[PDB]
Amino acid sequence: RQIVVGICSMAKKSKSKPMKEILERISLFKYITVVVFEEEVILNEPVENWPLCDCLISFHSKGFPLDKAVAYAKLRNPFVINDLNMQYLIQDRREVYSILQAEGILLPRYAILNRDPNNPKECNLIEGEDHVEVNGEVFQKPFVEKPVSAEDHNVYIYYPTSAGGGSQRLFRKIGSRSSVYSPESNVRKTGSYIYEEFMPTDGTDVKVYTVGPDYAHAEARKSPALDGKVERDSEGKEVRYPVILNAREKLIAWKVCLAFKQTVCGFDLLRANGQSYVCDVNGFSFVKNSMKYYDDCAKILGNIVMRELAPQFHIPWSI
Ligand SMILES: Nc1ncnc2c1ncn2[C@@H]1O[C@H](COP(=O)(O)OP(=O)(O)O)[C@@H](O)[C@H]1O
Ligand SMILES: [Mg+2]
Ligand SMILES: [Mg+2]
Ligand SMILES: [Mg+2]
Repeated sequence: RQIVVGICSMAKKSKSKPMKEILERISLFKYITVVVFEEEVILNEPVENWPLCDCLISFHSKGFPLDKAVAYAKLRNPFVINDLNMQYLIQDRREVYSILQAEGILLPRYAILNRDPNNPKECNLIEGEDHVEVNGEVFQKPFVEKPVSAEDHNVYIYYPTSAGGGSQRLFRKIGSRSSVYSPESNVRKTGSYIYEEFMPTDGTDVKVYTVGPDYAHAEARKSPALDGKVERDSEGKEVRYPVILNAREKLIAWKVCLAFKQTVCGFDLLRANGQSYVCDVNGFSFVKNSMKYYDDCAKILGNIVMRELAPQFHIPWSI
């Protein structure tokens, strides 16, 4: 009899190349069978009809019924790789930053502007031509403005008058672009936002991908905070740069993975001013186009499953 690992996510994710690469490798474990829950079943069937599993790998993305995944986990009590309730919090940048602070993790100085959509002028914002004051806290330009929804990627950077003013509007990468300059110098006046200090990097962001708290792959890409043209190679793949995490950063990854209870977890680091600042925690995310990562990730995940469950299945497993 096999230990069943259930994969529960939207089809765009469950059928993605990186997912398939990892699942084929997990299936190589003699005592593990992988079951990928059909999207039609996730959306349309009650949880009582979902397939059984002993270990559940499940994560929210656009369109995913997290309430149902939570109810399923409560019903069946599988070993859960990425905690489901924490995925409600990962959707809200305010909650993410609160957790990071509680863990003593360095992050940009920030302030939350909560705006009542019925009374949008009543919020705690004062605006000058070269700064904002949010709950009384001053942010001189350049500063960053992020929608409180972590699913909203319309992050704006505001340039100081000394640099010509205006703003950089970032967005989910569309073909050749990740951002565009706007002459608009004043901040958005509807919605709630986090305002934060701009951290000067060498022009790259470091992307970190954990598989448990003791494995983290990192790589760098050109910051969209720059001009916004995406760098691509011959095959049309976005250019990435090699990164090795230092001791401080390996600890950050350990903390993020455990604090958010996401075994598989992606987050962003800004290397600025001799330190490394977390600016974004995304939860479930795989590295793409690395055979070594696919090998390592599947081995780690299978080993986690076996360590946890081999005893109750009476399967021999050493340490
Ligand atoms: N405080 C900051 N200082 C400098 N750059 C930042 C800062 N915050 C975010 N950025 C830039 O904006 C990009 C997008 O912001 P991020 O918080 O990662 O939002 P998203 O969830 O949309 O990926 C980051 O990858 C980084 O290039
Ligand atoms: Mg197998
Ligand atoms: Mg990000
Ligand atoms: Mg994000």
